[PDB]
Amino acid sequence: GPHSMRYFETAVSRPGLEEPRYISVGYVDNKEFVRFDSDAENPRYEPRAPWMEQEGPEYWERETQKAKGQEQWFRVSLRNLLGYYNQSAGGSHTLQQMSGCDLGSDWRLLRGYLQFAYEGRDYIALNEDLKTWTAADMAAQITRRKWEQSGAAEHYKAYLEGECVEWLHRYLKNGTDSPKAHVTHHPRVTLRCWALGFYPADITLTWQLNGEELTQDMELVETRPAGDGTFQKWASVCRVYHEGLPEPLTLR
Amino acid sequence: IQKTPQIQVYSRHPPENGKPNILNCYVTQFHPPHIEIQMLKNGKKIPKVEMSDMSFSKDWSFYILAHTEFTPTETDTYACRVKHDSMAEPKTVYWDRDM
Amino acid sequence: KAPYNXATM
Repeated sequence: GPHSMRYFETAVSRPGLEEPRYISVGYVDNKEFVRFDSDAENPRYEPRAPWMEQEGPEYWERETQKAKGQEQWFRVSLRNLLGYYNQSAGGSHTLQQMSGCDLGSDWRLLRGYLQFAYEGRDYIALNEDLKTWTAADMAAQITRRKWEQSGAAEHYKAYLEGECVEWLHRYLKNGTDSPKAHVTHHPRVTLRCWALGFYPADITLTWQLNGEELTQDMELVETRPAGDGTFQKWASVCRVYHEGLPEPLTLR
Repeated sequence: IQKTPQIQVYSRHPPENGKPNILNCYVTQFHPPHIEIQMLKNGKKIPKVEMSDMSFSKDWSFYILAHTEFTPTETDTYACRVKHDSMAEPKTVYWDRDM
Repeated sequence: KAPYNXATM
C-alpha cells in the first residue's frame, strides 16, 4: 500500500538560557521510530520503535552528527529571524521544520515535503515541483531570494527524491487493526457511536437512519490515540468506514 | 500567536470495575510548547505517568499524550490538570465514563 | 534518514 516518512524538527529559544532547545522526531507510516533531544543525558538519536533497534552503530553516529548540524542551523536562523521581524530579547520563539516523502504502491515518490514555520505560522515551503518556493510574509522574501539564489531547492530535491525514498524502503523491509464499535444509549436522548481499537487512524463515522448523511449538529471528535498503538473516535447526534474493514460496519 | 490547549480525558476500554485499563489525557492545539500536565486520582496526583514525546500537527500546533495504566473503581474520580501560559490558572478536566 | 539544511534563513 501507500507509505510515508516525516521528520518534525523543533527549536525553541526561551528567555533565560543561551542556546535554544532542539528536538527532532521521525515517523515511519505515521508511527514514531527515532528521536533526538538536546536536553538529554548527552543528546543523541535513540530508537523509539521495536523494529528500529537493529541499526548499526555507524548509523546512529551519522544521524547524531547531523542533528548537531541542524541544531546549529536552527540557532543561527532563530537569530536571523529576530531581525527580520524587529523583535527584541525577552520572548520565546519557535522555528519548526517538516520534511518527508510520500511514496506509493510502485515504491516511487509521489510528493516530497519541505516546509518551515516561525511562531507557529507558515514561513516558507518547497512547492510540489521541488523547484520553487512559497513565502507569505515579506520577511520570508529575504529568505526565498537567498535560497533560490543559492540553489537550496535542488539540494532538498536531491534528498527527497534520493535519500528519503531509499531509506524509508529499507526501514519498511524490517517490520492493521479494525475497529470494534459500540453505541451509548444514555438519554439527556442523544446517540453516540464509538469506534475503538483500530489502526491506522483512517476512520470515518456517519449517521444516516433515513439514508441521508447528517451535518446539522452531528458533533464529532477527531481521531485520538489510545494508550497503545491504536486510536478511537466517537460521533454524536451508524456506518463505520475503515481501511481494515472489508465492509463498513452497521450498528444502531 | 499563542493557543490555549485542548484537553480531553478518556479511557482505553469502556470502564468495567475489575479490569485493567489505560487512562488518557490528550492535550492538543497549543503553542508555545512549554506545558505542564498532571493526572489526578481523587485529588492526589498519579505518579509514574508515562507521557508521549511531543510532535506537532499539520497546522503547526503542538500536541502531547498523557496516559497511565489503571483499574477503574466506581467511587473514585480521575482528572487531568494542565498548566500553560495562555491560561490564567491551571485547567482541570475530569474523566467521565459517559462520552 | 534525517534531512540536512544548507543555507540559513
